[PDB]
Amino acid sequence: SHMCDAFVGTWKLVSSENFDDYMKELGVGFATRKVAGMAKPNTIISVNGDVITLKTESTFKNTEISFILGQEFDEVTADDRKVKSTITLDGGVLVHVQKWDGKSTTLKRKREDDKLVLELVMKGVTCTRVYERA
Ligand SMILES: O=c1cc(O)ccn1Cc1ccccc1Oc1ccccc1
Repeated sequence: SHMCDAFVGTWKLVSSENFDDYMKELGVGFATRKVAGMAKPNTIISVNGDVITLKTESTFKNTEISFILGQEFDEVTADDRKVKSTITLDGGVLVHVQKWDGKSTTLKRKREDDKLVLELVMKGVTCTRVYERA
C-alpha cells in the first residue's frame, strides 16, 4: 500500500566493497574496524503506519532505529557515534543523513533487482553493501 513496501522484510549481507576505508574516514579505530568488518549483518525493515523501523543484527552489534520520514532523531551508531539523523524517501531511495561534530555521512538504500543496495559515503569514500532477501 506504500512505495516503501519494497524495502520491508529480512535482508542478509552478500557483498561489501570499501567498508574498511569508509570506516577509516569515519574515524573508527583499528579493533572496531576489524570486528565490524568481519560482521555479516542482517537488516530487518518494517513499517507500521508512519513509523519505519530498521534493525541491524550481527555478531558485532545489534542496532534498531525507528523514525518518521523527514523528522530528525538522535541515533547512537554501531561504532558509538552520537549523531543527529534524518531519513527521507527521495525518488524511491531511502536517504539517511547523520550529522555529528561538524561532520556528515550519508547512507542511501535502494532496491535494485532482487537486492537492497546500501551505499555509504563519507567525504570522497563510498562503500557499497549489497543485501539479498533472507
Ligand atoms: O548499518 C550499516 C549496515 C552496513 O551493512 C554497513 C554499515 N552500517 C552502519 C555502520 C557504520 C559504521 C560502523 C558499523 C556500522 O554498522 C554495522 C552494524 C553491524 C555490523 C556491521 C556494520
